[PDB]
Amino acid sequence: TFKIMSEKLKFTGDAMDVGGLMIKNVTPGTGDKDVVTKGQMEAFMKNWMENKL
Amino acid sequence: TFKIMSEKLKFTGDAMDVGGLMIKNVTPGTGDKDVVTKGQMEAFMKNWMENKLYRIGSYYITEEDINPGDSISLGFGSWAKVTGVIMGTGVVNPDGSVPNAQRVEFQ
Amino acid sequence: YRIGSYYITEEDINPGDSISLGFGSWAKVTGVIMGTGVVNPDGSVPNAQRVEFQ
Repeated sequence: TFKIMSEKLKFTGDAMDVGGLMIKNVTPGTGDKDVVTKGQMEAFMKNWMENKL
Repeated sequence: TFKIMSEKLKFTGDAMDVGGLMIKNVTPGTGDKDVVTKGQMEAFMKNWMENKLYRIGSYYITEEDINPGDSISLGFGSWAKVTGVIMGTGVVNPDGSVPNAQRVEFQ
Repeated sequence: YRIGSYYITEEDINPGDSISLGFGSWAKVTGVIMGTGVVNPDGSVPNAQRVEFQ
């Protein structure tokens, strides 16, 4: 962990990682691929295209 | 911090966070519940729930109900909406009386 | 077919800003019937197809 960040040497705006942070567990904050699934549930099941639409 | 940093032990993909990050105010990246509100307003205020729009549903619940989206004021609509047009503009109908249509006029 | 009371183009910044917006005349009729057929219910010959002018 320490050695890899040494070659970075540019972390000034906090993390600024070159990856995509492909891991997270829960919360409406950092968004995983479930945001798209969450969006279509809100759009179809309960907000826009409700039952009998 | 070192103990919890060693506790996760799964540092392989650079950062490898475990937390949920519940301290934010406004940023182009991580967003609080405000991002949910932004999506709904775009889809409701100007996207789907347009002013004077007609919505058809099998449930007898208003759009402001807890079960429905629960946003904006919902009003019942009577009759259908037809685009403005003049009957017999091209004289296509033979032996037909010329009909006159008034814009924004209901009759 | 999309119906809205706002005089804003579908591609405009105020509208959804996607797809091409075209004026639509009359109301959309479900494909299966065309309306007036027979005084006593017998049914006339309906029309079908999309974009077809008949």
